[PDB]
Amino acid sequence: MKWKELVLVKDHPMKRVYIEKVVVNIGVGTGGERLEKAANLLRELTGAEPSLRRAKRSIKDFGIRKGEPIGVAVTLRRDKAVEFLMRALQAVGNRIKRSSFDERGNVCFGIKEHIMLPGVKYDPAVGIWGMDVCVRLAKPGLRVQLRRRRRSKVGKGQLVTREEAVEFFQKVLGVQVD
RNA sequence: GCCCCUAACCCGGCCAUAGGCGCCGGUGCUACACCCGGUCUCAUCAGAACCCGGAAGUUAAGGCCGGCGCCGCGCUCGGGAGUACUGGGCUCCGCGAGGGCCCGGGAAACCGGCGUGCUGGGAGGGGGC
Repeated sequence: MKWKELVLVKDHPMKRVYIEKVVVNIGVGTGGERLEKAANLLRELTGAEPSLRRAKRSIKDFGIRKGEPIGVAVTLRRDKAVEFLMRALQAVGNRIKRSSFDERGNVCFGIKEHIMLPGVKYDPAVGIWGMDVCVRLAKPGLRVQLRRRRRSKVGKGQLVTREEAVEFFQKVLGVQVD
């Protein structure tokens, strides 16, 4: 059950649906050392180097200025995504609300604290952290909207829909969708 | 080499008749793609992108072509209209602000109709010198 064989194939070879990428985010308020603990958690949780996310504006009521890092997110692809996604689903219990699916084939669910994930330990040093896990599904041909030269729009029939997203999570990932 | 003809590709000019939304078809030897990988050059949180090496799969998408509808847009077309406005003249009217006549120019909105990219160079392909 690896990334290359996790594919929902319909009656056309090029209309297959796969996990394009999985993005894990942690929104911490201000601190660097507080961020540093969250940055260390993501590196050891996912095995991938997380990137600091800087504030887009200066919000006085949150005590954040534009340009300082207030976020740590890492995007996961191919096999690191599938491996971590399986753990994340277990921490929730193979349950995802139906309303959590968007019309364009994105699924995001939250993790209130990271201990429910298998393979992690309650540590009084890192503390307790929440997580946002977003999964993107894509049919082949998404490069048409992302390449540098001759960028254009992908046809409507080649885009992942909400119904194809729920089916992928149920039929391929074996997840209870409610 | 040379001349002529000629799809999709490359470099352009004008920059919507070229744009936008929806629907229905065509195209795949080659060309364009989607596509397959990340040893090497290069790259990032991330081989997603960029870059490199390829050729199993596919015309589902992009590109290009044809048709229909609506919006937007365009037109040296009809009306609007010789209307609005206006250069020159006046012992012409009006209490007056202003109007009128003669000679010379002359719109716009809008309504209807038509249109919905045109074109330069090159590669490739065909024919001859």
